[PDB]
Amino acid sequence: LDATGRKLQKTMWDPVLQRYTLMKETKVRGPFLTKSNIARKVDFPVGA
Amino acid sequence: VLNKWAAVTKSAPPAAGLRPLARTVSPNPKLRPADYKVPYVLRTFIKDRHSSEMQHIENRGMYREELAIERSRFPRMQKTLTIQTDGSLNEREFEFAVPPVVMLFQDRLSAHRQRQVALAKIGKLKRVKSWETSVRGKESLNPVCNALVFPYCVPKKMLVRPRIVDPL
Amino acid sequence: NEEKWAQAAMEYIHEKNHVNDARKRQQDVDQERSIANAYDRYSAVSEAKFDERLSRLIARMSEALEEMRNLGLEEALEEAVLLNSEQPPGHYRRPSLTPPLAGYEPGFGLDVPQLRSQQAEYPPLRRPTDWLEFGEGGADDFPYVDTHKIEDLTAKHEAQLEEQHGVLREAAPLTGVEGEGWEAYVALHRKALARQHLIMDLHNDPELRDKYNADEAFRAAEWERRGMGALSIEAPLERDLELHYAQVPAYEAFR
Amino acid sequence: MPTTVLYHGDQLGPRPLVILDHSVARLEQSATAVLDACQEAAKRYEAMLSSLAWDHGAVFVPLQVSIGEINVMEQSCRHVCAVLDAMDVQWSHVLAHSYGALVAARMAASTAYPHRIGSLLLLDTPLVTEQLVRNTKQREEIAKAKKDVNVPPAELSFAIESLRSALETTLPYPAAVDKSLYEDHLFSSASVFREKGLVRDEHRYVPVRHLAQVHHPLQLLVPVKQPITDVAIHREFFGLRRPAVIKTADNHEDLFSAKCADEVADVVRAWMQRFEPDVVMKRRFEKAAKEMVQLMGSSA
Amino acid sequence: YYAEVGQAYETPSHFPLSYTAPFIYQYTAQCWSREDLQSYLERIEQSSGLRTIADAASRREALYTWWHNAGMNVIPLGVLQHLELVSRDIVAQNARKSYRIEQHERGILRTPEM
Amino acid sequence: QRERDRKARQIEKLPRPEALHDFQYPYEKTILSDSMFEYPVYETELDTPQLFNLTPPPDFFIYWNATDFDRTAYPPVPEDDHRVLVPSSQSPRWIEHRARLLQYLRKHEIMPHYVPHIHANVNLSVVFPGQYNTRARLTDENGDKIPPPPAQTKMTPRNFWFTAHCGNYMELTDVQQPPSVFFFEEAPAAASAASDAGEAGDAANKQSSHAAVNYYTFVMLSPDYPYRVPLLQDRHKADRGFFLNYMVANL
Amino acid sequence: MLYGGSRVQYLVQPPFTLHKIRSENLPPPSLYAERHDLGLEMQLPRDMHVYNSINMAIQRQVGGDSSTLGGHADGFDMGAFFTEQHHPERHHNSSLPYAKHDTNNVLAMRLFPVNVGVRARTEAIRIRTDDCLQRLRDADLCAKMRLPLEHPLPLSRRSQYAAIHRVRAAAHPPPSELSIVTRPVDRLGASQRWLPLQTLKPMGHNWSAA
Amino acid sequence: HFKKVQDTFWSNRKVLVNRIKSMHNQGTLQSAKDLPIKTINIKAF
Amino acid sequence: HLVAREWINVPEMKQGELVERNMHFWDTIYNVIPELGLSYPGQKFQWVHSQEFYYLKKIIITDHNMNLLGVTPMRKMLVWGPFSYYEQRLRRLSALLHPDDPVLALEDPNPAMEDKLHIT
Amino acid sequence: MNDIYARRLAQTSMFHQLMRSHGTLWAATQVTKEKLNLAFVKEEMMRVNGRRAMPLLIGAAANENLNDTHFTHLTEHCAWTESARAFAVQRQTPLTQHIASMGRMAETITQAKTASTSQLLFNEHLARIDGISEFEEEPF
Amino acid sequence: TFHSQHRTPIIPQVHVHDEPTAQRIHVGYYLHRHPVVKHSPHPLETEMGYLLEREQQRYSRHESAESATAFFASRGQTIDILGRTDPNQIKGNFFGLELYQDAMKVVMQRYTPEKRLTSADLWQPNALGDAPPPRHTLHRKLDDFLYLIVQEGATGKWTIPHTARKDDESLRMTADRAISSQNSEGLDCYVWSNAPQATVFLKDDNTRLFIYAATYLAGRPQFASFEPKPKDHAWVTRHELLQYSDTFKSAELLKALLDISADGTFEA
Amino acid sequence: INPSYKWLDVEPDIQKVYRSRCMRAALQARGKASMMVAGNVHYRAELDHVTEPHWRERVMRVPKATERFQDPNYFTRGLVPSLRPLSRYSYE
Repeated sequence: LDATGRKLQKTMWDPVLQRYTLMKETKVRGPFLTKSNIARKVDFPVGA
Repeated sequence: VLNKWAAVTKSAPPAAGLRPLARTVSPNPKLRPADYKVPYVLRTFIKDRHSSEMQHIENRGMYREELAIERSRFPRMQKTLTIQTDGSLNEREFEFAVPPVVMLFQDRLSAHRQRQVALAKIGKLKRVKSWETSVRGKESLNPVCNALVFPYCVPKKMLVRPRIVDPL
Repeated sequence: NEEKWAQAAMEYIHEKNHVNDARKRQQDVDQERSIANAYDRYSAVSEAKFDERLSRLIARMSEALEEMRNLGLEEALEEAVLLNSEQPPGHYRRPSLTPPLAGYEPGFGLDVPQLRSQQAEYPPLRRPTDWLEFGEGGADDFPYVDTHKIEDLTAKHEAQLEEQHGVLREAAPLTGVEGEGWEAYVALHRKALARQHLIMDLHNDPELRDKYNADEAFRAAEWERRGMGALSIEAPLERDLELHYAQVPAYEAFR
Repeated sequence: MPTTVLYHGDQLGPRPLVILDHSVARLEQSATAVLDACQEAAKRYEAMLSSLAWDHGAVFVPLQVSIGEINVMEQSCRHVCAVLDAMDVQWSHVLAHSYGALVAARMAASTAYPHRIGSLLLLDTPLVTEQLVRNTKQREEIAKAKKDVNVPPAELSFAIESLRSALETTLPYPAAVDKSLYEDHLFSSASVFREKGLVRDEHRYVPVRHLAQVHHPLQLLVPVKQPITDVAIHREFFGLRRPAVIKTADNHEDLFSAKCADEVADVVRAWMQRFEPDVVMKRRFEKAAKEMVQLMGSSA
Repeated sequence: YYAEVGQAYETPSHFPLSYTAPFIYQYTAQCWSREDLQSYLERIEQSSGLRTIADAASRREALYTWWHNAGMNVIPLGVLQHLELVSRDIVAQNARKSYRIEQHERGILRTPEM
Repeated sequence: QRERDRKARQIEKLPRPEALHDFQYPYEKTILSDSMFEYPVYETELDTPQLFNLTPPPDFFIYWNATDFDRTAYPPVPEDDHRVLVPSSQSPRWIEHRARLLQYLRKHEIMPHYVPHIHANVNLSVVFPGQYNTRARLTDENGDKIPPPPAQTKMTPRNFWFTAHCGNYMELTDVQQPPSVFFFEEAPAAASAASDAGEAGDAANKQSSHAAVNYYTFVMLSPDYPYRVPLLQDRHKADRGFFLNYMVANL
Repeated sequence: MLYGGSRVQYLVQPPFTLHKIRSENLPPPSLYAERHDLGLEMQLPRDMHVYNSINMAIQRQVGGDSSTLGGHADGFDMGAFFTEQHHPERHHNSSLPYAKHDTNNVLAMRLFPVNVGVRARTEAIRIRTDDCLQRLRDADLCAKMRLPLEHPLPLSRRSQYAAIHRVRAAAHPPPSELSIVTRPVDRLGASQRWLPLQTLKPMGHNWSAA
Repeated sequence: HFKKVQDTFWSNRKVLVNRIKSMHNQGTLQSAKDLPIKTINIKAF
Repeated sequence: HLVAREWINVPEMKQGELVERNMHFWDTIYNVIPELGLSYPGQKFQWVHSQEFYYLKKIIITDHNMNLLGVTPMRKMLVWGPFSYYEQRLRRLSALLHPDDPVLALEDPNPAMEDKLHIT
Repeated sequence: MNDIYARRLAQTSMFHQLMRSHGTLWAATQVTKEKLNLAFVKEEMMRVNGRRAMPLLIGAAANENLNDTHFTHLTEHCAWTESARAFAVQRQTPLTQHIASMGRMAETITQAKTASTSQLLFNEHLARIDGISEFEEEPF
Repeated sequence: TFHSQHRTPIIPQVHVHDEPTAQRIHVGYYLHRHPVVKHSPHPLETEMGYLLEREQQRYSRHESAESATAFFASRGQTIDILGRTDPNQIKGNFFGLELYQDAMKVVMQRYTPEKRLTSADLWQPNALGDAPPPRHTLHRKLDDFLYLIVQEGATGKWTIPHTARKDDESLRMTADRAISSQNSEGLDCYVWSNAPQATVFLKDDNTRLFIYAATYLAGRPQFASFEPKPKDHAWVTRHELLQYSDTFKSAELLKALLDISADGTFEA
Repeated sequence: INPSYKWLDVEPDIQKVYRSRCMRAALQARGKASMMVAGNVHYRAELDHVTEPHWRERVMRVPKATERFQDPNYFTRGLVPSLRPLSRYSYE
């Protein structure tokens, strides 16, 4: 039931990274790494 | 479970020492215990889980570097001056938004000074007197005992006498 | 519009186990620890000099009731030992910060007929004796109930407090000072009702009253079968002591 | 118990000021010449008290030294706390200039007499010295380090030598008379610590850990110029309160001059007017008076 | 070795200790000749204050302390903890027999195979 | 009857909205206590159990410097040191120390297997000349070989953790010197009350060793040469003696 | 308390009483408890022959239960068993925490670059381990021969001159024989050329079984 | 999870008293004991 | 684990000139972890000390200290003695790791490209 | 410092409130033969004054029926008139006394909101602080 | 609390009915005055005030919310009758009754609280160091208790107003009239117990006195109307009662008076 | 209690029972074994009753909700080693 207008989210072992990461819900049919899942570049607070 | 010889095997599963499994009641009404009643504890939602899960323990007995003041029970008490009807200035505290000094009517003495003058209507103000109470209405029976001292009563052969009647 | 006021009101009841202050530092949280011990070091001699006075007040009152028994005023005892029920009248005053004023009327004669009203009190006080007078079988000589209505009234509470204290141990547990402050208040009632359950058993039975009063280790055994004991107040080791390194608090130490 | 007192005002009130000074003398001699001895000490206070019109009257108690060893301190307390009984007063604010300070700090510290001292004002008397406190905190750690065995004796030996090579001076005496006593009994450097430097039998004056207990509202008076009793150390021990300074006086013995007799009282009267209940009450209601009227001014 | 097997120790619990030797042996041959036990299971009866199978079951503490301070050179404590394991069985079974005879009067009447 | 009981069964179908004081006690709330969260405090640290049964420092901030490598983290000295006791048969401390020692031996595979019949009689204390050294070396500043410490003359707190106790640990650097043996015995007496001898015992011309048991021989031998093997491996499947370190006789 | 709840005296809690342990009471030092206390890649499956191993239908409820044996005899309560057994969590996961399964070298699954795909990692934690097996065998072979360590320990030297039969314990060489240099090509002083043990390619397998 | 269990009690309560006002109305003499939460005194409603 | 001090000597330029500013690193942690201030009598045995960074379990403070009696075993790791009985369990685990797996991660001043944030 | 007023105003009353109470204790400790000393009266004095109030939402918490006997109103001292925190121990705070009843349904929400206002909880509270309050002569 | 008589009946005392041959027995009442103001706060205790009122604040049930309204305001749900949320103006006109506002604005300009220290307690030494000074002011000291010791015009020594016990009366009834007669029913007294508070056996008159603790409420204690032909009274504290010990009647009675004497201090 | 509810015990030592069975079945061949053994199927009804004679009352006894939740302060004061409030049923 629509207890969640928000799209579901969970913390699950990301077996690739071997790290607990977010899991945003999404339809089960579809390419899971599209050119929309690119993150905009950013300079980290590390480095000179 | 996948072993070493499987056609496909997986990377490192997570050591359980991090992100642990809370042992909490299953939502299934068959897999919850008997005494369990739905927790309608109405509470202001504490956001950060550091201060959330803390509620689920009862550590009022654990040693504390602080002093053992009875905390989180007395809400927040605002002192304000209360000038009693005879000007005797007390000072008491309340939890809601009380103003500073509150003028007071209907005090203890005023009530007593009310009952007297109202008892002055029936004129019985003055007093009822014991030594002058040669009224000797009584009776002695065997299995009888006072009732006002119920926790520390004692049964014996006790004289019975009626109470005083005060019209008010 | 109402259930939204209650929803905000039963928020006010909730008592949460909330953190220590983040601003506390081991430089002051010990200063307040130094103050409190500097206090019970102060108030002790003000309490030691009190309970020593009841050690004297009681000495005079016991030895004055036992003298009334040797002076042959036996029936005077059974009317002097009686509980003085007359409460200190409303004339009796409770002291305040400042003395009464010389001729002061409420607001100097600015009188409000409303705030002078006669109004309620919450909750309605119902007491373990209202099941006797203001209940059925209206006892004509109420404060002189028959003993058998006490052998049953007391037998009602040990069947009621043992049930009140059953739920209040699972449904509302609490530990620490308020805990040992609740058990003591309870165990003092299961004891107080026990000596009541005891005097009756000591009363209606004409056998036991002799062998009971025969020796000491019997009553101290019979009292141990009645659950009545000797409550031992924890002794204050307020002495400045170095606590063993394992007795340190069970949380991360202050800053 | 002496009969000799200088009550300053005409009255004596419920809880007057009990002013102490140095241990006047020993009543091994008659009470008449020691009367003169404490009669000059008042001539330093006879001035200061006059400006401070004290509505409760003001007292002055003389203290004797002991014929023996331990009777120096315990006597004076029971000796003082008696003169509080012969007057029908408990909780008297006290002043102090000399050994008459330690006694208050000996009562206000220990039990069995913590309700006689209500306040405690120090004129120029240091209670502790940086050398005496930075040493005793090691005398507690070495006490363990002498006991525990993991510790390396190269550091242990170094910590002991650095504890005797930097030993404690006697408390600087804020007078001339008990300069004996401050060097005779209270801090007889050949007797107060056995096992030289390592354990100090501070049960005669007071163990310093107990000087880390006295929360009787304490104040220090200080001449603005070169003082005895450095302020830096005392604020650390007795809580972070700045001791009000006598901005006019040069050194001690100049608190009592005419230059300061007003303000050394006009800052002391501010202290008595912190605990007298009728004073704090009038500032209390008259507070709520000026509080409430802010709500009547905002009603429009 | 003694309880899980369930032998019919027909020794009543008041016999001397020297009459639990035929049982203790059958588990300790290859360790002490049978006639050797009757030298250990007699010095126990002579030296210590224990005589009966019921005693060695009620005084296991008092017995050992004797062995520690008096034996310890001859009697191998192997015997003792064996002697303690039978004396806590012969005493047990006699409680199970004496009860089995005391119901058989009250009318419970069970066969040899119970 | 049929519909009332139905309504009575509708009451049980009715919801029970009952606000609670706080969470239900067993299932959601829980009670912490000092027993659950407490650092292990061995009542006696003879076996030096801290060094073996490690327990994580419970706290969050763990202060570890570099200088804490020098320090030899021996346990704190326990007062009423066993080494100075005397082995009488009525001494209350001794009885406690008699079994606690035999307690420790059974724990460490020794008592019933290696040394079958221990007649614990005398209060042996093999003090080692010890310097609380972290490693064998030469004197740092002095540029000298460390003088081998002299034969221990008296028992003392500093010489506590360098004794032979119930399984304790000693850094091999300290044991490199021959050990000093302090043992006290009480078992020899003139008679069962030292009485009716009538100056006998004096007629015994070796009073310190007059009895047939009073010249003592101290043998030290190490069963774990060359490496500590488990009991249950070595107990059965090999027969080899022990590495005899030391043996003084006619003590 | 006799004062009506006004907690003002003895506010400072007295510290609790210590519950001591009797170190003599403890179990003897156990070797098998010395090994598996730490927590590592895995033990063997507890079976060369599959008998005696463990069933996969109970591989979840283990972890320290190699030692022989609830709060009572048992009834399992159908609660915290069926309430912890299949939590709301632990379902629709894919990686259940490391339980007792002899899967890949999880000790080396942690130490390895996540960059490489899977089927090219499980083939590379083995070629790492395959070397860690040779390093271990050589130390056993070199030490038991009293020889200073050598690796790769060439095949003429391996089979230590017919695997000398271990002359028939193990002993260090004297410190004259010790030195940092350990490659035979570097020990004597063949071509000293150096190459890594394996090629790590950040490429991902292109055959997924599903 | 929280918001859904706080609001329900307010609908789950209004389901109780409304239905019990009727289950009192129907003539079913419902004392303060037989019903789920005893502390209610219907005469207050 | 996070091995960090209370005071870190961090350079900084005053009046265009380099001068050392003793940095109070303690205030760096507590801002990062607001969990340490909010102390309740169970938190030192809490599972996850900081639900933000569940990775973090201990913070090894390394500050040279001059007091004789060091820190009590509640807050010091035992670093002396034979930590086992039957075999120093390092040389066992020292068998399993390989001479080609990480032991260091040195930060990078100028990275080759956005990926190489540290060199192993 | 309202408590340090209360505490120092209970001792001067537990002095008197024991004077009227030593008799009825003396009668009871004559047949039980227990010793009537400080070690006995203190135990009595605690069971009457000190009554930790339970959270008022349990139902059995609000139903405390033992510290309002005809006796426990006589030997009880004046502790909970000098500080409301001493009052929030024995009873609950003057408002939480109300909201809790609505919590456990002993009074409808509308019965709470109107009768639980900041004003009524003021004039009503200062009735118990005085003891001038309505009674129910015939309690039902 | 000293609750009002909720429903507790009052069981009176009664004339006895079996003449037990009453003997030499007097009944005195140890009158005293309730403290008029509270215990003078020791400066340590004020330093305890800034402790609790700090801790009891920073560990409030609702920490940040300034009060109940300030909490209730944050939802827009009010508690007060008139439904005001901003708690500053609830402090201005607390009661929704504007006459009260009038009844305030007069007080906050005219009211000046009374002075705790009675000038009767600015005791002066020049009065004399002699036998205790005449202390007749019942307004003497409002912190402590003030007990009544009275000296007879017979022998000058001090005594508690005491009268004999008639045959059929109890000991409360005697003590009840013991004061009302000697004041012509012109006192409002309150005898706490129904039994004595102390007991002293005399050898001079063989007389057995039963002390009784009673609290003066109102009524002028007309002394020359007392029984023991008193010279003058004295309203002294539990403490300075040691001062009359020299002139006091019975050392057997003085300490038997200090021991039932309460105190507002308990520092003795 | 109820012969309908059974557990499956695996006792790990196979020699511990084999080396007794081979005796228990060698003794009872010579007629020297007693039939009152605990392991006897038809005796267990009486076996328990020889040792624990009132075990019916030890499981039938209903516990008052006071003792089932022993004073939580006894847990902080350490008197009771650890409170178990849910383990209430005697499974014997």
